[PDB]
Amino acid sequence: MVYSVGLTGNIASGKSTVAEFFSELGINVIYADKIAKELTSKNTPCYQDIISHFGSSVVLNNGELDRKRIRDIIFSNSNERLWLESLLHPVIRKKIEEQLIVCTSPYCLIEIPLLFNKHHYPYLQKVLLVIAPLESQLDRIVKRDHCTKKQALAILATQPNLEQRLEAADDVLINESGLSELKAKVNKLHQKYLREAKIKQ
Ligand SMILES: Nc1ncnc2c1ncn2[C@@H]1O[C@H](COP(=O)(O)OP(=O)(O)OP(=O)(O)O)[C@@H](O)[C@H]1O
Repeated sequence: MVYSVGLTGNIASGKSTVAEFFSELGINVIYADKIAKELTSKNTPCYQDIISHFGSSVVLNNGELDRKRIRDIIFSNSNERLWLESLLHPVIRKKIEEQLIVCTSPYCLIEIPLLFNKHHYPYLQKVLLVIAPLESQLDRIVKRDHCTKKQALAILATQPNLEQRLEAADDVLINESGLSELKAKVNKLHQKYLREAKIKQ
């Protein structure tokens, strides 16, 4: 079916902005992470399973999931990242496939996690990995987390090793100047995706 490009990024790399730029070019962007929040709404099955599995600590008083706490758990505990990915993957897949059927752009962009299981995303034509320099990440994390540079630096020391994902990506968008250069690179990628979608079946 539809020519699809998976969008990934390391933390504070700018990938959301990248998605916005593709969107502005008329490209339908599917956000796996938004789907995930949707499908873990109050009293969905996944919501119940997450809470029963992790227990009451991940339930805020207003009954929504403690998504921050669940991230902390999941980034520190790989077995749990996998449990969670495997719980949600079936329902996420289905919601993605629906959106792919009614996709109106020449290709689709699908924002997926940095360490995505290809086997859950076998349908991708390309993988785009966005990355930003350490400095940039640090400046970004500090504005967003309001932490020391040393904490940001600690936050990043924990970041997953990229070298395997780098090798896997078909394109790597190095987000290392300003928004303006970022846009220009997205246009070049866009033109690349149009050309390949045009000539590949
Ligand atoms: N190259 C850049 N120069 C200046 N500002 C930028 C640049 N890239 C992104 N920004 C700004 O950084 C902010 C962070 O947005 P961003 O797209 O980083 O989210 P993100 O990296 O996808 O978040 P996450 O940490 O969940 O991956 C935005 O205000 C954006 O405009």
